[PDB]
Amino acid sequence: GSVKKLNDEVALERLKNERHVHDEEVELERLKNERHDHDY
Repeated sequence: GSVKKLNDEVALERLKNERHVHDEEVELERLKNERHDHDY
């Protein structure tokens, strides 16, 4: 009611965590690209 909802803060944090993980996944892709070194 007056306090409405406070769990909304946690929800936002969870969304940020998901994005953070994705960012690392893209960066790690660089290592996989190294395979091109052996391909050439």
